Amino acid sequence: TLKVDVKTPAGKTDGSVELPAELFDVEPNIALMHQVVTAQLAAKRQGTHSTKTRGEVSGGGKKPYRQKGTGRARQGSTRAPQFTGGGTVHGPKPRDYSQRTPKKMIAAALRGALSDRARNDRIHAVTELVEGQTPSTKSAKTFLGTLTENKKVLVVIGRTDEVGAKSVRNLPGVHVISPDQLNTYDVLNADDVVFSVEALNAYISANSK
Amino acid sequence: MKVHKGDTVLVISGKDKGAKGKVLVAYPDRNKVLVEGVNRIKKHTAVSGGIVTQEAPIHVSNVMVVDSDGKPTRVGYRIDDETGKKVRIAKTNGKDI
RNA sequence: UCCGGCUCUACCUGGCUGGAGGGCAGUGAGAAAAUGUUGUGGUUAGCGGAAAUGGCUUGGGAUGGCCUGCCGUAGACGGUGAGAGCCCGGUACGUGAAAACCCGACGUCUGUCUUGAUGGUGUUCCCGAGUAGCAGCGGGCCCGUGGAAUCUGCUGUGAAUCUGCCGGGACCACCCGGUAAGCCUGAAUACUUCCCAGUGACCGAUAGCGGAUUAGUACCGUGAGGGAAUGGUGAAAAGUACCCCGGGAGGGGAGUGAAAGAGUACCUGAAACCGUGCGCUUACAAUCCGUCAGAGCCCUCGACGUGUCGUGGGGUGAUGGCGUGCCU
RNA sequence: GGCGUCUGGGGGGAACGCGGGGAAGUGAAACAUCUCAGUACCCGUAGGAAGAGAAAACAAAAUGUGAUUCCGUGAGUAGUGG
Repeated sequence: TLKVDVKTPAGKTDGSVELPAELFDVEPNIALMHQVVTAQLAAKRQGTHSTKTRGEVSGGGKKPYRQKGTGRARQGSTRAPQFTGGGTVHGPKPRDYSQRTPKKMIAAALRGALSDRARNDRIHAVTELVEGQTPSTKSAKTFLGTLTENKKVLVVIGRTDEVGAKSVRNLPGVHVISPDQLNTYDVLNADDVVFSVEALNAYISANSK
Repeated sequence: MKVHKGDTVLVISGKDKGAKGKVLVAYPDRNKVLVEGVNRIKKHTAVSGGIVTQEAPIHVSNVMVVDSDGKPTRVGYRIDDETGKKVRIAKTNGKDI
C-alpha cells in the first residue's frame, strides 16, 4: 500500500490518495513487458512497401529470341530477375505486422510497470496544472519544474480537461495521454508520471470491480 | 514579401554583416534581392571587356527591414478597415513602415 | 361538418357529382414541375499569427560549441552560404465569399382524406393461366442419374379458387408453415480514371511507375505490336578579362574563388585497363607459375662508433627440394 | 409506304455490378469422366453504386423465428466423388 499526496499549482497540498495494493505491488516480468511493447510497435508500423515481381512488370511476355542456333543463353522474358529492369523475386509486399497479445498479459504488463515506478517514487498526482480556462504553457512548465527535474515525463489528463493538454503539449519532453488509452510503451519511456486525480479514480474504479 | 524596392535594410549574414543598404531590385519568385554596396564581385566582361565590380543578390532571409527608428526590426500587418489597406508595420513601435 | 346540384325525374329515405373551413403528406419507393426567403451551414481564392541584428571563439560563410534571455492553444515540416522554437516560408489558433454549386430549412406550388367508421349475421361470387403440375433431353444447387426433393431452360401435353393449392430431401395419410405465376423499395456492402491534405522501421538514378533527364519519345516492325539510354559544378557564374605557343582544338602564366587535387568533358572519383620514372632480377634454359630453405644487392628502425651486428621488419629474390587449375 | 413537324438515341471511359456465352495449358506422376474455372476472354446493358428484397420462407411439435444483403462461426464438418 502506497500513499500519494495531491499537489496544487499555487503551492499547497489538498489531500492524499491510498493507492491499491494489488495493482501496484505486482512484480514485473521483463519478458512479458518486452513482448507487449514489441507488439505495440509492430502494430504501429505500417506495411507500405510493395514491389513488382516478374508478373506485374511491363512487357516481357514474348520469348525475345530463339532457343537454339543463336550462340547465347536461353531466355524466356526480358523482365526476369537476372536482367536489369527485371522483376523482384522475393520482395517486400504489403502486409500486416500486428500480433494478438492477450488482455491478461497486457494488463499484467501495465500493472507491473506502474509498480516499477511506484516503488521508486516516480508516480506523482495533481488536481490540475492551470488556473481557470486560459492555457499558458509557462504555468505548466514552472509547475513541472516545482514537481520534477528529469528530462522526460508522462501526463495523464482526461478528455474534458483540455486546457492541461493544450498547455503541456508543446513541451520538448512531455507526451500526453488519456487514461482510456493507457498503455505501456508510453509509461516505460518516461521517468516520472503525473496522474490527475479524476484519472486515478476512473482507472481504479474501472479496473477493480 | 516584407521587402520592396526603395526600402532600406540591414544585412545579417555574410562578410558584409552589419551593413545598411538600399534595395534596388527584388526577385520574388526566388526570394533574392540586389542590395547596394554588398556582395561585390569582379565580373569579367569581354568585348573591350574588363574586370568590373558589381552587385549580387542576397537571399531575403539575410536582411532585416530597418525600423523607422533606425534599428533592425521585424514587420507586420494591421488593417485600416476604412481604406482597406494592409500596411507593413514594425513590431517595436507599430508605426507605418 | 354546411350547403350547391344530382338518385331519369316533383316527394321520405339510401347513393353520387361540386365548393368550403380543416387535417395528412410532398418533390418520398409510395404524382409531379418551377417558385422566393434561406444557415457563419459546407466546397470553389486566401489572410493575420507569438518570441534573440544577444555575447566570446572557430571559420569563406555560425544555422555549430560554450554562456547569457525570451515565446509557447505555435519545439510539425522545409529553406536560408555548415544541425535555426526566436531569420524566412508556415504551423497551434482564429479569420474570410460578390458569384456559382451541394445540404436541409422554410413559405409557394402540388395534391390527398374529408360523403365517416367500428363492429355484426346466413349463403352464391373473386383471390394474378397456356401458367403450376406430369413425361423427354439439359443446367446449377454439398449432390458426377442416383431412391434424388426444392430452383430452373426448349419442346409436347395441360388443372382447379379456400373441404383450393405449394412446400417440411423420393412417395403416401395426419399435422405444421405459407398463400406463387403483377410491380417498385432506401441503409449497412464493393471500387477509383481524376481531385485535395498527409503517413511511411518503402526505393533513392543498373533501384523506384516502362518513364527524376524531349519517354510510350528515339529506334525496330508493313502491321497489331514491342520499346530503350543519359540525374549532382559551386554558397552566387564571380563560366578564366589580359598575355604567350598554335590555323584552330587545347594548354601555360595572370586572375575570380575558402579550394580550379570545383573549369561549363565539371561533388567525391574504386577496380579492370594505359603508360612515365626509381631499386632488384632476367639471353645454357623445360616454369598450374607457386611454397619451404636461401646466397647476393637495395631501403628502413635501434644499440653502437670513423663503419657496425640485431630477439629485427620489409621489397627483389640466384639456386635446391616438394607440388597434376576452380566449380558442377 | 410517301411528305412535314416535335422529342429522344447514336460514341468514350480506370476499376467495381447484373443476365448470357465460355476455353486450354495445368493436377490426377498417363488420361477421356472430373479439376484448373463457369476463371481468362467475348457479348448486351447500367449505376453512383449495382443486383436481391417483402415470404406459395425456415423450423420442429420448442407455444419458436419473422424482408433482403454483406461480414464472424458452424466447417474444411454432415456429405459428394473414376
